[PDB]
Amino acid sequence: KPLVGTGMERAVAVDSGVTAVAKRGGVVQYVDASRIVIKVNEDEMYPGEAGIDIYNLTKYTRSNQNTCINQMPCVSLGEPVERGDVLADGPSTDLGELALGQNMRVAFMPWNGYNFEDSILVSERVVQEDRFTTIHIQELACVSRDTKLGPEEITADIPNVGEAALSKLDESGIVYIGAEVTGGDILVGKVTPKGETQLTPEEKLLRAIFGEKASDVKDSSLRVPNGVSGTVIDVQVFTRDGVEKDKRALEIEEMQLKQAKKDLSEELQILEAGLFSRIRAVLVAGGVEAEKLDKLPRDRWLELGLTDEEKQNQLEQLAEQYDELKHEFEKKLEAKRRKITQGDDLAPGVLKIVKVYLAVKRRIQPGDKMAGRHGNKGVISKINPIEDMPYDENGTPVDIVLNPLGVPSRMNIGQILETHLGMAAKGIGDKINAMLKQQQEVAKLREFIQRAYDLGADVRQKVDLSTFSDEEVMRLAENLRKGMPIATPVFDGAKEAEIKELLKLGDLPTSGQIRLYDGRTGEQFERPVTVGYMYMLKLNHLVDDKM
Amino acid sequence: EFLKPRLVDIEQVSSTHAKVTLEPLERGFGHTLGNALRRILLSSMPGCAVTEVEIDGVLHEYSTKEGVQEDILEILLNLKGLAVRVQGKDEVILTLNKSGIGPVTAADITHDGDVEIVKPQHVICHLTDENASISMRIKVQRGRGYVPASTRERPIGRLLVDACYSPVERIAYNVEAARVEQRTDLDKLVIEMETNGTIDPEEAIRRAATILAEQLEAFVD
Amino acid sequence: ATILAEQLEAFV
Amino acid sequence: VTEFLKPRLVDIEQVSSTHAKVTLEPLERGFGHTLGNALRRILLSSMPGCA
Amino acid sequence: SAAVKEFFGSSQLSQFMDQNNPLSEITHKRRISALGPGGLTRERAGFEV
Amino acid sequence: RIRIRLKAFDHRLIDQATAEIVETAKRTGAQVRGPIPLPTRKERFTVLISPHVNKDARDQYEIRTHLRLVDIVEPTEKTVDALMRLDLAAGVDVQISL
Amino acid sequence: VYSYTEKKRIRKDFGKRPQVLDVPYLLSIQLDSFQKFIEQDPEGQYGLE
Amino acid sequence: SVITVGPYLRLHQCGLPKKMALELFKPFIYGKLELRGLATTIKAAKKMVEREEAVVWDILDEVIREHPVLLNRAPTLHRLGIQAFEPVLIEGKAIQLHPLVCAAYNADFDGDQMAVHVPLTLEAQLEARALMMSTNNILSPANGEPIIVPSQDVVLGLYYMTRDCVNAKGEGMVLTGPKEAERLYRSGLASLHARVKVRIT
Amino acid sequence: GQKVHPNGIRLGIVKPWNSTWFANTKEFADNLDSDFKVRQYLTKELAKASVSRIVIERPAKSIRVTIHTARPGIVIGKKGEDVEKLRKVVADIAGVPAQINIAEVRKPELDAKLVADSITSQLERRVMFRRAMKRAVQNAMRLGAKGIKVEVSGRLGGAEIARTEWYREGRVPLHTLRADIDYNTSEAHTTYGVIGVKVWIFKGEI
Repeated sequence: KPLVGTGMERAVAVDSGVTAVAKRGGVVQYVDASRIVIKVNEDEMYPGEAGIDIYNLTKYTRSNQNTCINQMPCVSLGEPVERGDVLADGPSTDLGELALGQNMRVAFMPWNGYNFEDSILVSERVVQEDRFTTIHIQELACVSRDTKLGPEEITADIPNVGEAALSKLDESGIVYIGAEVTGGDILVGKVTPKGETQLTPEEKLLRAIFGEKASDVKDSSLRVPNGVSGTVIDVQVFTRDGVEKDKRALEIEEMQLKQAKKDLSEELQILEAGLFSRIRAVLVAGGVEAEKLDKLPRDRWLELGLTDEEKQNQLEQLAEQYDELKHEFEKKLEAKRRKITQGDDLAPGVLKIVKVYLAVKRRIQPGDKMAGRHGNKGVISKINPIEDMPYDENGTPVDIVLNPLGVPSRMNIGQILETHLGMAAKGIGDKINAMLKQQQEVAKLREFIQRAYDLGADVRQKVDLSTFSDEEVMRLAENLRKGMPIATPVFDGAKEAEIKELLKLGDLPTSGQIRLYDGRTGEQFERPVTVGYMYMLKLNHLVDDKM
Repeated sequence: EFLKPRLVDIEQVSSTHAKVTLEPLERGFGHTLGNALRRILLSSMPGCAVTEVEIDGVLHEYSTKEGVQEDILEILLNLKGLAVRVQGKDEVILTLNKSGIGPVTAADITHDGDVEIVKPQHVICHLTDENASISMRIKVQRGRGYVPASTRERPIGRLLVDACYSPVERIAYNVEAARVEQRTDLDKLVIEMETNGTIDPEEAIRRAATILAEQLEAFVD
Repeated sequence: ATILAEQLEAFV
Repeated sequence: VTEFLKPRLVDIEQVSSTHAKVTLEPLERGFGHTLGNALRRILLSSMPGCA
Repeated sequence: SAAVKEFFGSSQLSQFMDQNNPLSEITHKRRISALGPGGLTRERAGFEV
Repeated sequence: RIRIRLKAFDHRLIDQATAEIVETAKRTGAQVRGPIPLPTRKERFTVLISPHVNKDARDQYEIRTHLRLVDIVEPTEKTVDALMRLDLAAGVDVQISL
Repeated sequence: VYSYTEKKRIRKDFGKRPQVLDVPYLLSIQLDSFQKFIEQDPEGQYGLE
Repeated sequence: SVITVGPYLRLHQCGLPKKMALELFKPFIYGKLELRGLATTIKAAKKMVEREEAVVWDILDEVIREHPVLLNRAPTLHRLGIQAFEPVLIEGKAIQLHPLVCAAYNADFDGDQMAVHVPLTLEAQLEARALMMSTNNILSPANGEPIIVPSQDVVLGLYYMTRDCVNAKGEGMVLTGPKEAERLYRSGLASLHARVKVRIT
Repeated sequence: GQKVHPNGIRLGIVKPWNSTWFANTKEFADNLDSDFKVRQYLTKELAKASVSRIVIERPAKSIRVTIHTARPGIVIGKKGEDVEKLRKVVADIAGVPAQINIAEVRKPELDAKLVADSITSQLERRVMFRRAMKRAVQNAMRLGAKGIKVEVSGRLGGAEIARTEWYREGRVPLHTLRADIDYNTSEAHTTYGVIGVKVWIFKGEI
């Protein structure tokens, strides 16, 4: 999250299309890493088409810039949600906010030259926590073209390749899903480059091998190059119609038939469960049967004792909806078997296209580019150990040591106010963590959170915790214990005296500067230095893409 | 005739962290032994972290399992943060089986007796259906420092997490004046460590002093 | 080195 | 797990007189500073003598 | 179909979206480009515009 | 009074098995009388090898047998607890007579 | 009053000027223009019409 | 590749990654491997460096020694934008470039990239050492002004070091040399700027 | 009547046994019964999978089979799905969960079994058997294995009378049990007989 934001994060997150905004509010029924089921409240609900919504999230798939556009569910089970609200966070989002990079403990001091021009010096505590470890996905395609002497072969029947290459391949050439490969293995086997080779005297004896007339055409299996690791997460096989499907392509066809069969059957089951819950909700009154309702099978909940009212009309409308779902499920499963079973129109003269998705995990190293949000760029220059970092008289090492000299020339003085206000935010977060780790009752937490939320001039927020009812305050403090987020709008922001008064609420020093010891010598730096939290971003100008 | 440091008081003020005391010390040796033992304790102490995980129905670590509201990658991070003690065993294989709606805490691991979990309230993941169950094998071993996955798996079902074999978190010494001895100009070294429960504090200060006195063996008699 | 080793013989 | 790279003085290039230059290798990725700092602080004061 | 497919396929304004951030999506869709057909290039423009 | 008998063939694989169960027991109970062995056991069998003739080709083979007994001294509710479903020696027959 | 995901983690807010018009839907240029283009409306008003 | 600082180097040498060093020096490594007798045919040597066994890194530290390389910033405007260094091998993927030399290249470290070129023949190694070495370019050819002027951190370190304040630790004490001046600064008995009569030679 | 196996005289002292688990005389039978006939069904399907040794170690109320091939991927079919098809056809046979260890070799062409069925995979169609052997023999010679004596049998060359010959290259231990040499044998039954094969490939010493 950003500790020091502008409150504009929710507009950019919700008003884009990476999060899964709820359409009709209600009660969550089933959360999963794949899907989310909302049961729609009755004061938002259509009379017909009984209705409980299913959000199919978009799991690990390729973006355009080879990032990893993921969606994670952020709601619990049994949880109420309102209309116009986030259910699943997207890439670089958190609880509906917008979290681009991560917020880290920064100090402005010259440290032994390793941050000379604009460079950045980062502790190993950052790379141990796996906190810039971005996930990239590369798509590798392989087409089966149509040339002379005949078409190509994708099968693993190949000579030369030792029983070391082919251990990572399926009996039918394609690498199976999950095989963690290196740079330069074989993903798809394709015997194709077939040239010419002589066989005179010495090699004429080599023509009298296994009776084979001559080994002229160069036996050779299309092997791939190096530079990248990865883990094969997804394999697609497209077949131009008429061509024989091999055993793997029939495996993928059975797999997707099974997935789509299960998915449409669960659509029918889940919407039928919502429809039967509607029938139970209608039959609470007007000819209710408390014991007789569950003696008979559940598909006949219509011929029970009830006159011509709105309720028998509603059961007839739900029978119309149910028979519509039955015949619709029949025709849609037939159409989906048609879509899976059919071929695809493709390039002129291609047999089949195999696409393989490698999923590299690139961590951080000397040479990547990090930057804050004010123009303070920099190539990270040395990934120090934990011990060498300047620590303070509490014990905590600083994570990143910037360079102070970039401030008076490159006039971005806003990063130092952002640093001081981030330290104020983390001071409030540390005091919440101290008041909660000691297992204190909710009264003292209510006191301190109320004092941290008033704190200012005539402002807009004006919250009070007296209408949160002793269980939300514990969960709000569970979310505030890693720091307290602070909005600062653009030209109407937090002045200096408000930052000072918030640094006085925590027990931090007023000037923002802590005296810091050294890690190497163990003796104090003179003239106490500026520490705080800056929200720094990793940019995708990495160093193992330029080298 | 230098006064020699002897451990005097081990104030176990909470379950994670303690405050050992080196006393007494001639002037100058406070900062020397403080910085030295801090740097040894943060550098290289024997921890007991985790290396391999094999969830049952999971091929690669980027997949998703039917019936758990976190990805397999998030389960690997939550198992990477597992605080576990082993007793007289290079490596060990822990087994986890759990079925039913609710959390899968760290106390649901079938403990092999010698293996001792030090924080049993640690959440791993959340099962979220009536018949949807995880069943994994966890591999926990000794080590020293930070051994990532890129340096060091044979079937396709193993999952390699990074290995942070490091028990301590925050070592802070605070030198201060001594008055117990009538002689003045003596110092007390008070070291507040921050363990995750896998290492006794006197054992930590003893291993740090053994490592440093092993390093000075190159040019001592 | 002799001074620093004699200042650690009460630990090891 | 308690086995480190035990070091040694590979050479004593004593430059001229009343001046030496003693190089010690190999230490861990962090023990050069702790032995240099320990020996530097002890030689500076602790070391006794007459004047 | 050739005209509308050539415009949406390769024009000077029908450009490839940088998908790597929610911010980059929502600020590439809100862009007032002066270039393209009925405008200028990097060589034609001076200092006024 | 509590007996841990171990039954296998070779002494070259049971030798790590008597090391794993006295030391893991020491970690917990630390109550054991030490491994007391048993005489090595031999099953020799001469068999005819020619397919239809010649009662002279008798080649001696033997399925060798070894037994080692651990005998922890005290019924410990920690030795048995930690070493219940645990035995390093593979392809072995353990007999934890409690 | 606050929405239920705004009682999870309510962001502290400085700021003095009381707002009167909230931020509009940020993708209204693209969606409103293309809704103006393809929409069944004659009198020669819609894009194709 | 992308450049980074590495302030431990001298102006005559620069850091160069091991992966780039094994790719740029493939024929020298092939020639060295064929001289020792470890392999026979050229193929064997290409398989050895394709596998990157344990013995080719000593071969690489043999060919890198005393062989300069031409570092080059991409907008080269004057002749000080191509300078020849000696490589020092880097665990990493970024060229470590000595900081003073940066003021010649107009190279900050905000995402810059530089190209390395290898002088193949023997006359070119001698031209890189005798004309284009970074120790040889210490004056700008446009004038008489030095181009290895200390740029930004180091002048702050000097300006804080050689200055004074009207009272500090050790005001007006007398010192028998600069060696015990540094000894009084390190032990904690004086301050870095405290006016003092010394005896200098 | 000659030629004892250096295999059977050297099992355990230098090279581990092909089965290691305890049984009583009374349960010697049922443990034995599973081992042969499923390895029969193993050699039926994984004949083309280039396998070297099948050690079956089945502890009391347990069974594990260490399959030692060099091309496992083709066997698994796809993400180890055919591996369970090896497991479903063995679980309801022996009545015990039989777990499968396909522990591979990095080097296929330095194995006694693979060179044996190499000529046998190419014997069906009439090959000049010398060059067929010579290729594999030379390959296995230059690849580090310091000794080879290789055999073929049957009626070689479409012959009628008895014929056998061997190709010596390197060290062959049969009176030194300390050194390391393996041996295997398969057969070739066709429309002309059974054309058989033995091998003695030497690896090394202590």
